[PDB]
Amino acid sequence: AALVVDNGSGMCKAGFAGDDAPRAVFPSIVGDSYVGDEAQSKRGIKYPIEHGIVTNWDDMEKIWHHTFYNELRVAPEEHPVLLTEAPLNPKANREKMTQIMFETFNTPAMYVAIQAVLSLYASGRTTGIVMDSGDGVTHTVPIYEGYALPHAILRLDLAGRDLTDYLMKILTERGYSFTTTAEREIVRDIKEKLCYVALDFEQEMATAASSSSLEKSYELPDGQVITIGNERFRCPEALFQPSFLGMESCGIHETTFNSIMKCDVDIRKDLYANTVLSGGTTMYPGIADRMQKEITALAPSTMKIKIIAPPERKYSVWIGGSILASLSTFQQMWISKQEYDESGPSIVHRKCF
Amino acid sequence: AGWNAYIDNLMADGTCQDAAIVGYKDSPSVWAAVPGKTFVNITPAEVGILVGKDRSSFFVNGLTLGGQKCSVIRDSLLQDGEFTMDLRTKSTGGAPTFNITVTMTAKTLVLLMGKEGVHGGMINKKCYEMASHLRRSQY
Ligand SMILES: Nc1ncnc2c1ncn2[C@@H]1O[C@H](COP(=O)(O)OP(=O)(O)OP(=O)(O)O)[C@@H](O)[C@H]1O
Ligand SMILES: [Ca+2]
Ligand SMILES: [Ca+2]
Repeated sequence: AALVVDNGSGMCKAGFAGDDAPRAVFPSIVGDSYVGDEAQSKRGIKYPIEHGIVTNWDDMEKIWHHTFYNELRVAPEEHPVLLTEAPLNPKANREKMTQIMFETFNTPAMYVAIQAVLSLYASGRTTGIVMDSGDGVTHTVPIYEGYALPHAILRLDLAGRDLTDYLMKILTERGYSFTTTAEREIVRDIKEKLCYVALDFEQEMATAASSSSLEKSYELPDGQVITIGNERFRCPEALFQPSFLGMESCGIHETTFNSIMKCDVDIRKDLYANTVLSGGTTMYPGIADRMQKEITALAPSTMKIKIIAPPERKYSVWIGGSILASLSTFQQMWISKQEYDESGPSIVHRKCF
Repeated sequence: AGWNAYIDNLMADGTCQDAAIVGYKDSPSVWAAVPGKTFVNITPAEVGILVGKDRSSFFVNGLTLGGQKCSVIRDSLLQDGEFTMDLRTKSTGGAPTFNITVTMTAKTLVLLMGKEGVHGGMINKKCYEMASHLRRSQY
């Protein structure tokens, strides 16, 4: 039955609903056409989505095309599709997505769900606030019974890529070199295997020297080895201290809090007892403990604070929408060709929120 | 008769539980409403809050229709081409809560409350249709 499609600043995930996991996870990139994984596997010879917003429709179109014909190899006009979007996605954009679905792909029914909302749902809640860091953008999204509260949503323009960038900046500041992106898959994988999150950054840095375990070694392809020290924790710390990256903004912990502060008083406790982390960039060991402590400091001393980080939290969004689009309740929720013939692209504004 | 045709039309499909048309101008008055339910009690106090300049304080303070406590989910009430405010009610303890949309015409608010588990999306759509019907009856 229903298709689920998670479109990301860097990674796309597609599958059928009722499935436990996707059935196509691929880069959100085009370059005969050159899409997805055939792009970063025959590299030498564009990122359509940027900070969660689509910037290029011809491309975006072609990814979807790829998703249906080459990836999920299925018929779009047979399937009600659930597409996901970023919190605060501009309006002309939710429209064009609707247009392109029913008219180009002639879909029978479709929905647009704020990514964060799926993740909160993936964990069996309907009230909570969700921190979702991917690759291009980080959002904090307070939620009340399945509805995002856009006025209290915050957007932090640093995620995964900014952190791969930062690791490659310091590692090069030491001597080593990378400027080809074939040699960046690399730094990415380093960031991923070895980086973690200090419970206390200054104390971590000041006691770093009595190392024992801090130190690690990574063999690059060209036989060469690199020694890695306080970088393991210093690069992900830019999430809490974005000054490390040159930017003047708040960290994820003060942002979450700032989002909680723009919400209705009568659910604030409920949001503090239900803060949910999701996205690839929240995968760091320690991040939960760290968020826990950071906000226990920001909150009244009596506020009960639970940070929740589900082990499948990198796929929380797609898992979330497979659960949702597979309930019966979901068809009294979807948008049909007829409703689309009656009212045009505008109907997203009314029906998806 | 008159304004009640609209209320009764909205109540017709199974999906909603209160509804009401309230002329917002001069002194706010209920033009029609579902008998002996919440919206019939809407006060000039709480309509002024739906129509006034400040569009943030209600997000933190909450608000009331009748005397019923409501969270503002999505406010575009005074915005051209949108005209809607979505909301959901608040219960103390265990009681269920329901979604609400209000849609503003030239002289009118259109207020619809869903039943339990009815998607704020359907509620938004309906309440917007009817109010479009009103809005090109020049009301
Ligand atoms: N084990 C890991 N440790 C640290 N970072 C990781 C790990 N695994 C993946 N990541 C990072 O998370 C990011 C993946 O982003 P995600 O899967 O959340 O979707 P997305 O494409 O980022 O959507 P968006 O960024 O627009 O929300 C990548 O930058 C990746 O490097
Ligand atoms: Ca994402
Ligand atoms: Ca209150």
